[PDB]
Amino acid sequence: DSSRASLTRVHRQAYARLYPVLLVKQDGSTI
Amino acid sequence: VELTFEETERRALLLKKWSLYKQQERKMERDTIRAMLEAQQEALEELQLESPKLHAEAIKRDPNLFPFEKEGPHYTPPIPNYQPPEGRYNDITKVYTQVE
Amino acid sequence: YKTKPTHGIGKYKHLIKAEEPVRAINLGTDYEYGVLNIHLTAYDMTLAESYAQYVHNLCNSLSIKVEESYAMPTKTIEVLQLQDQGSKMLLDSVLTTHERVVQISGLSATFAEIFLEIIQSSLPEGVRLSVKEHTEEDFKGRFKARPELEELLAKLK
Amino acid sequence: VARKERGWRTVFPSREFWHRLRVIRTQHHVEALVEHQNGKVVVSASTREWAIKKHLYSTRNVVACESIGRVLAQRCLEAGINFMVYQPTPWEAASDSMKRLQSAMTEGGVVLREPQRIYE
Amino acid sequence: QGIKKMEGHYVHAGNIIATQRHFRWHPGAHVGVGKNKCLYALEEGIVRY
Amino acid sequence: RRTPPLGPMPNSDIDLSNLERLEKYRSFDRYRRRAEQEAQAPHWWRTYREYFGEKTDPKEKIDIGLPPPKVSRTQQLLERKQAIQELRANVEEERAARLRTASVPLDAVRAEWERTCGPYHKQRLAEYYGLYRDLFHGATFVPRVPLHVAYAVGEDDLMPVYCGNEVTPTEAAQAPEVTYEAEEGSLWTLLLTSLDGHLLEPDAEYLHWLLTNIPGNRVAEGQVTCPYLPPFPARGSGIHRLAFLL
Amino acid sequence: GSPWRLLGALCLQRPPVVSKPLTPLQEEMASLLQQIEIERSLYSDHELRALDENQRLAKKKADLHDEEDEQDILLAQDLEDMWEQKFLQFKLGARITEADEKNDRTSLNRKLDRNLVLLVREKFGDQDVWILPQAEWQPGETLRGTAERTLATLSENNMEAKFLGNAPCGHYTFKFPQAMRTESNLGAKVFFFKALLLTGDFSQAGNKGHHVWVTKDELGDYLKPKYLAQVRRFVSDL
RNA sequence: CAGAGUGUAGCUUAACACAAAGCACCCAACUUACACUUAGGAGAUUUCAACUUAACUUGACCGCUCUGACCA
Ligand SMILES: [K+]
Repeated sequence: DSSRASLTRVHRQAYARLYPVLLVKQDGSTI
Repeated sequence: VELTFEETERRALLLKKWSLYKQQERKMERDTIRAMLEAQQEALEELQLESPKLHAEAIKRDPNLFPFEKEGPHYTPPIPNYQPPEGRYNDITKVYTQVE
Repeated sequence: YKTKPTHGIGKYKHLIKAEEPVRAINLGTDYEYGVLNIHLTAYDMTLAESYAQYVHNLCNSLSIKVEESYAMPTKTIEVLQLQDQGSKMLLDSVLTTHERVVQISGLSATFAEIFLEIIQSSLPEGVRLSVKEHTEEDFKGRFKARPELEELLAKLK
Repeated sequence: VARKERGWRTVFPSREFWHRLRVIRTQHHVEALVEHQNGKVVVSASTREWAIKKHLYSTRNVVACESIGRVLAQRCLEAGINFMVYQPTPWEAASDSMKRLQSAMTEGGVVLREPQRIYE
Repeated sequence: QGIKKMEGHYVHAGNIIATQRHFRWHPGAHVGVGKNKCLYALEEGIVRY
Repeated sequence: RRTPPLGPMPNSDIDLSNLERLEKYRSFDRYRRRAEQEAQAPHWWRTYREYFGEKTDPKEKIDIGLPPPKVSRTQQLLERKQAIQELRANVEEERAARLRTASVPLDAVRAEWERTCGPYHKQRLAEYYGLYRDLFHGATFVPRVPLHVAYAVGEDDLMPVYCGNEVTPTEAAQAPEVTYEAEEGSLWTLLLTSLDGHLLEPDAEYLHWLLTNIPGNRVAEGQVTCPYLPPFPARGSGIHRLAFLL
Repeated sequence: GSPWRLLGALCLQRPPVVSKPLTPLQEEMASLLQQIEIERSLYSDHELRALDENQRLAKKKADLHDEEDEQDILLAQDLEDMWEQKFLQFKLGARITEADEKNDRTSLNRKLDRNLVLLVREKFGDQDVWILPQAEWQPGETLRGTAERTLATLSENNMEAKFLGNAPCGHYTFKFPQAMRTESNLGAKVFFFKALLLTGDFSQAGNKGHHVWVTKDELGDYLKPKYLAQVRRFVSDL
């Protein structure tokens, strides 16, 4: 399954906050 | 912000469940590789008895296997009639050069 | 002592691989592939890093030698979009592409099918898998471009 | 006044002791031994024992290691063992488990250092 | 440099058993090692390899 | 000149052709564990154990004690697993272990240990102290009947005798209070001997106390075959051993 | 020749089109991971601008000093409002398609999250049976080459399959049920080869009675007990 | 469906009893990652009856592995 290694967090000590967004591709599919 | 006792207790209990859930993911993935490997090896042994020449070709490497490219799944499927906006892509990657 | 039956009880250097102070690529045999590069490209750094970690750990479980695990240089791409009722392109978003490579060797001819099936099923969404054969060009692509050598080489041309 | 086994300076651990505390940690259990330099075990406390296991939620955590120290310290006093050496590795000594086991032994009365031999 | 006391030889405390530039022989029970890797007896007894 | 080994040499079963594919230790702890195992095995070359290890007799030690108790492992294992489930089910137990605030009751541990592993731990400890070597010329027994000896010191205190704990001659001036679990109609003999007290003869002992034909556990009603004598370890002679044998 | 007839089957698989839904525990862990990530992160540029903007709005109230405040024209929350409006206007593709509600087991569009296997119905001895596409081995051809040929024999198919390796991933050995059971023709031996459906699909001429695309769970409805036991070993459902 | 063999969680010729053990394994932190270390997690005798003993012996009962029937 795609969830095998998809539950993650930024493994850095110093990093700015990141926000989840949907990247709409050119065929309409999203990720 | 300091976490409350109830929160730290809820996070500790959730992670304890995560160890067992991931332990069962690996087991399913570890029993699938075994099943596939056994069936393949069993089939290859049966293919050697039937015809040795075909078995020799079966165990050879496939030159056309690589390069092997596969994209991951999408979140939502493609839209049949979706028109993307017009735009341009401008690569702004810094080029590093070694001097001396 | 030499004459005694216990001669050589303290030998140990035949049990260790010799250490030698770039690296020759070993082309695969008829039944085993050569050095293989497993590229993992994703628009999200955490997904590529997480899957590269999964593939490394999976290869350890399967006794597949991992020659090297390294990251390729990140590529930043500006995404301009034509404005409404206008001919000017305005900067919309900046998308970075992060790539991770898990370099393996010694993959078997028969087991290659099973290995590829497992590492594609666990592929996260938005992560691209590309299994290529290692070449000198792949290794050289990791190093800075030398402009001085190009100018001096151009004179010879 | 008894001889301690001096020497073995190039290997680990030392033999220069009369009694030593030796802790064995496995995947499921925690065992602590007090043994004489000649190799004889004097007293022991293990989470494999039902007397200890029945009171422990887990026999493999820090609490189990602290409990083994408290049980062993009492058994040491009943056997007459008041002194012993403990020979941990750098990572073992820094571990929170071993620090709690050592505190349990010292609070229980056992001294984890041995007196110097008298030569004269 | 070499063995000064062979197998079975009686030694006294302090007697140098062997001298070596490298650790050919290692110190055992009741055997000290000097700053220059010199092996000497810490007790009176019989040398054993 | 060379001589063939008298047996299998170390590091011989290692296949040197597949060295790169062989598993390595990777940790100091994994090598040490294997190293300690090899050191204990018998070898055909000269070893430290040969010259310094005590020369134990090859024949096993004759057992002269009471028969082991018969226990149903199946029922015992079932009850033990059930108890662990009940303890682990309690949520307050999990938080105490997770927060490292839990503790065991030492009083209960000793009571259970005295019923279960106590006898074997006492035998192992008695063998270390040399009692079986001296008292029974090497024959060993499992002390399956717990013996509780206590010297009354003052009017409100007791000095318990365990298995090697130090008791001073002043505390042992009078006969101790001896109590053990015994059925009705049984007979017992209790003695006290000083293994090391004897002044003239090295191999002999001193009989400090002898009580015979004790009915049940009523030690006071036994026949005083030998009256009680307090220990008299001589000055400068070291630490002596006094053993109560039931 | 040999008594056993050599056959080459093809296990053509359509890999998941969309990601699989998160389970209840995975959702809890995903929320915790998001919370931890926010907790240990530094302030983002957006957060800083919102803070400064709120601060600069305060000083204007306290003191009439303007300081241009060009960027203050649009606030950080005002931008967030515009971003959400455009999102609510876009309609995402349906992860559950019409074929999932109609239950059309002949279309690829159904069951996007799970893997599908191709099953073609073939008539043996006046009896219809569901089997993986197969062809008979012929001299001068590798055993995999027989599987590559099965696609060409498929009826009005425009599909490009990627074959993984040369070795077979399974086998099923059966004997004819006494019909044409002879020393020359004792039975058959099918060898399965896995392939991935890169792109393409069948035509609209003949769809229903020909083929179906089924997940591994609903794979037994069509295959036989013994034929199923051998197919459920190399068909993964990870 | 029949005939044989077979029986501790993944492996073990671990289990005398004092006890279901050792390793392998899963998560987290450290590590680019791996490894190591620390701190946690999950586990088994197929089920009953026979000196009551018995994970161990004999029987049935279950699961398993092959050999045939059944088979496209
Ligand atoms: K004496």
